[PDB]
Amino acid sequence: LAKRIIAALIVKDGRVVKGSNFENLRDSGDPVELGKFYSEIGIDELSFWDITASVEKRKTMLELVEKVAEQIDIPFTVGGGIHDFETASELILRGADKVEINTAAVENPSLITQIAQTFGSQAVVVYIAAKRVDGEFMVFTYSGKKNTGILLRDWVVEVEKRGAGEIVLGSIDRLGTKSGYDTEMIRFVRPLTTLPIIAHGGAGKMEHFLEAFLAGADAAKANSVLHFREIDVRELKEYLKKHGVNVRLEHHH
Repeated sequence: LAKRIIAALIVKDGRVVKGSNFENLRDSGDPVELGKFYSEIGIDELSFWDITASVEKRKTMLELVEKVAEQIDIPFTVGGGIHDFETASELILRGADKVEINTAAVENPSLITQIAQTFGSQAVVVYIAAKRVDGEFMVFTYSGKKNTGILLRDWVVEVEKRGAGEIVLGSIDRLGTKSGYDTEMIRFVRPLTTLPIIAHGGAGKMEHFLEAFLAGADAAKANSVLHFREIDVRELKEYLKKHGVNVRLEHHH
């Protein structure tokens, strides 16, 4: 239960969408070189979310995990339109440690069980995008476009029951705002599940990570605050360790 800092990269056609400000890199838009650099400066895990056009997407995501696996040694997750078991299977076999699923899991919760029955619960990360509606936390699918009418409280319990290994708790209310993590939502979800909770949405400064870990998150997912170097990963882990947060600062056949 060392808290984990996870760098999330949005990719498309093998490119980091909107790149990064790491001028030391030969290609600041290369997801492989950027992920490698993050792994060398103390990021605990990587997460790739692909938005490639559907006709090149399958081959594009497979090339990605193959190139990432050969270069990095820390765990990484791949996600973005993973709709069924066979797609998840080929991605894990080709190099990914874990797959991240949202819409397809909501529409068919047995998909969680199906992947976990071959690859283990530890390979199945369920992203839950939630938002306050009429005083209740609701589950949203299709990139935030559809209110499922399903309560966050009910979906969290079902997700663990179906055999998921971890939950990314994404607050639509906070996505892109730099205003902080939705600690009220994290605190709401924490007593409902024994699974690791990965906070996503709202990161803006180092103090937001402290607040998220106080609220009960086991990991924090960060995107542009890292790529645009508004927060430094090394400074962040120094800060969290300084204030009591257990973070890490240091082959089968």
